[PDB]
Amino acid sequence: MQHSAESWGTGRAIARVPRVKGGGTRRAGQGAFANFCRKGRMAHPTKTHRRWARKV
Amino acid sequence: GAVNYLREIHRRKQSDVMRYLLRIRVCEYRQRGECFRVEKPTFLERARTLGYKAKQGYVLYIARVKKGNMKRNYHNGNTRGKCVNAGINQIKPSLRKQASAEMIAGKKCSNLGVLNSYWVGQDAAYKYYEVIMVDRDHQAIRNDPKINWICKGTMKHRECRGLTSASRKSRGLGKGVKFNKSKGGSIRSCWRRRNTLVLQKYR
Amino acid sequence: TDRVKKTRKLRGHVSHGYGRVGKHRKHSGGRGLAGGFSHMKTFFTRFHPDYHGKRGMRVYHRKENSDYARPISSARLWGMIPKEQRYDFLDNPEKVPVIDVREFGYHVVVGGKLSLERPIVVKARYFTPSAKEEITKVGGKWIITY
Amino acid sequence: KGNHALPNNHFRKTSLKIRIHHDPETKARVMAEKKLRKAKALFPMPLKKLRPIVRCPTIKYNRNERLGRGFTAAECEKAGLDYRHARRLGIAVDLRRRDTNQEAFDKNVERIKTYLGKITIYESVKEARESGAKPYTKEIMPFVKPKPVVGSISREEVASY
Amino acid sequence: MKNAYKKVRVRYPVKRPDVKRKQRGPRAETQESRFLAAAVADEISGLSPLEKKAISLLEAKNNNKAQKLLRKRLGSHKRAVAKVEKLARMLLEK
RNA sequence: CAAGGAGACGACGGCAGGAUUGUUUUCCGAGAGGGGAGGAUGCUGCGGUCGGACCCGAAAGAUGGUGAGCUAUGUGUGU
RNA sequence: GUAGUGCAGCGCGAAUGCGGUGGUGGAUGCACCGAAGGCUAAAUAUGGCUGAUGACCGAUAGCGGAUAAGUAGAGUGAUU
RNA sequence: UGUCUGAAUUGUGUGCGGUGUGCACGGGGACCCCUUGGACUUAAGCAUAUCAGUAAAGGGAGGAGAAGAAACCAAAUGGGAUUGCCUGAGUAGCGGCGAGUGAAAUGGCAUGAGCCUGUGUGGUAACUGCGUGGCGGGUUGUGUUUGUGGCAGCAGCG
Repeated sequence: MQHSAESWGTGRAIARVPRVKGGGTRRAGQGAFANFCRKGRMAHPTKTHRRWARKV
Repeated sequence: GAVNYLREIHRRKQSDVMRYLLRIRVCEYRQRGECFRVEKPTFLERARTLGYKAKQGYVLYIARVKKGNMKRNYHNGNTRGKCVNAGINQIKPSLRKQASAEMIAGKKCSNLGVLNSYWVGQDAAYKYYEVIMVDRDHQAIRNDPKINWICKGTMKHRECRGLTSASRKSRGLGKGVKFNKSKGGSIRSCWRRRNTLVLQKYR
Repeated sequence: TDRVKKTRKLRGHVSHGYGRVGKHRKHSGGRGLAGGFSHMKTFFTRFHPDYHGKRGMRVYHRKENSDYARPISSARLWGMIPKEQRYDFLDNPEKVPVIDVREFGYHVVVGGKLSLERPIVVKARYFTPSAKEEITKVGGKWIITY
Repeated sequence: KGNHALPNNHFRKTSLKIRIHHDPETKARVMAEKKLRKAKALFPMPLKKLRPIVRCPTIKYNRNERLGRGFTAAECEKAGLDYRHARRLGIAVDLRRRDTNQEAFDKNVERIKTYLGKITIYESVKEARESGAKPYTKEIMPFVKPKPVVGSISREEVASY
Repeated sequence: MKNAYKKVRVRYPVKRPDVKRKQRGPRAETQESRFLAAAVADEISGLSPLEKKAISLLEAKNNNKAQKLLRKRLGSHKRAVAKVEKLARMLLEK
């Protein structure tokens, strides 16, 4: 999630996922943030406050 | 005692003698500038009850403050939000004007430390206050254990953090059930504890 | 064992149990309890008809430690004697127990029949009229204590 | 939808925070080493102070006793002592409390005399080391309350036991 | 407490002891130095304008008009009665 | 064509199945007044609510900063 | 905080066997306390650094970054 | 040891002296204290309300900070400084009495500790910053001895 990505909207003949800003590098214009994009985040990230122990 | 007689006189502000001395000395202050030095105390016995001594390393300054409501600067009153937040003209400041005067005198002498302050007069446009300050680098101060506490590191710029008597007055501290919103030490640390959820490992 | 999980059997079936025509959307109907006087009025009528409106006097700061008055029934009053001293009383049928409910956490005495035909002494705050009849009917007597 | 109790779960603030200590077994035993290290830095003196017996306030807790904060200046004086000198002997003094009961005043005077007979005075840490004095981390003479017992009379139940 | 419980109520007998309590207020062995300092202050200083205008209402006889002028300008009622008691005794002495 | 890719997790309540133990219960009423009647603590699953809340998607709103090397107008000095 | 729970501007402005408080505005009993000067360990919070651990990931995963990575490159610039 | 720079200063403000000699400024800012202060969002619309005195911005500190020794809580046979956790309790209450919002005392634990001053002699300031038996301050009021000794501990190196 370390980008300022934004979607381009419709009207350009490509799908609606948000995309990296800039120029001059192959990262520019690729998908970001989504769980199905290369280098994205997990749909439901794992958290530290799940229950690890149980009571007998 | 000698201090009993001076106390009874200074309490009767506005009685035929104090009304003469107030007009004569406030005419002096109006000819000096925004913040200036005085050599002896104006009200000698009120200054000694607030902590002043006749010793090297004690200093007195007088400062004025401008007397009214606080300012909000939007071009023609546009505040860029909802109508409950669009008031311009009758908003009152959060601190007292006696604490605003300490911030003026504490920047002018950045090498000293503020101790207390008190009222000394008034105008149509200004009020005047008398600030007591101490030299944290003099050996006369660093050597005696009645004022020595102010020379350590948590004691720098007490009047910027709300630790003098005038600025303490606005924090909302006290005893009993009429002061529930400051338990823990201040308003913000009461907020934080009550906006936290604590869980045990075994739950 | 114990029914593993619904998601494990839904893999492969489109729509995951929520229907094709009506779907699984965001908040269709409003958040929390919205609509309570308009389109959810049938909900409150059928299940929670006493929820809205005011009803009563409103005491600021009720004081609960000073109003504690926990009751107990005359019908027990004998199983309240601790386990050690109980057999001492049932074997010698010529001694009378003196029981003070206040030392076990009770304040008021109400209730029914005394469970045995022997006298006793009972101290408390406030016996009710029916408790007074059933303690006197066996030959015991009641006392008001602190 | 459905017949359920109306829910009141408060998670509408993004500023909320969660807090969990994930290893309370190592945290307890790190605090017991701190507690045994103070005890042998105060070595001869036992790290806890003698406290009085008091009574819980309202009508709900009326019949229960408890350890309190400190003794009063009159309780210390009648036990043969000055409150400036009781504080050098490991006794806690509270000058806010007031004296209004004569039975409770007497239990607390005898609690002091019992404690004054179980302490030994020396002149140096060397002597106490050589006499077998050890460090103490517990509390001095804890209060425990007794069980409820049932009285017993015999057929004299008109003189109102 | 419920009203039925307050009727049959029984308290514990306590046996109160005997020991002196605190002082609570201006001490009785310093009136001489407090009375002297206040008698020097009224000779030195004059009178406030509010006390001038209130002894002229007591001057005629108007103990009521003076009573409402002092209650409006001192924000209390217990205080305005204690002040028209001092300003009446300073006339008898005067 | 290959690989990655979406009802998992927390809090509070209910019910079902299961484990251990069982000498369990502060009631009615706005009040004033009146007055005896098997659960508790864990474990797994499902339905409900608030949490980013099954995954991806607006036109907008606010706080704090950058630009007159393109272009527009005024003014100093040249061609 | 319900008829100030607390704070501030402007104006008025106290007392000395006296002053303050008791979840509804005011009165009066009884109860309980002494403001408007100063300092004070311990038990509590937490980026990063260093030690010790783990039913964690195994090169499209894991930090953006297992390599001369905030580098090569892009933008007048803030930035990316 | 550290070229030339950078707060970057041969400066600006200010204390003590009377021309000597000090101090402040910038960096960082997770956590802490003070100031200022939104809108998205929820109410299936929306204006009080909510999000929230939260984000962003600014000023000032430390290994923690802030708080703190009753002008308290209460209504018993009374408790007794501050700070943290469980219960009390999603309760008393606030609220287009709508959506929502929301304490505390008592009881049980952890840790426990209390002090300094503005009215100090008059048979003589009994006081101290600088200096080696003196100068400066001070009666509009100063009042400040002492640890290569002991006791307990913590880390590192070979």
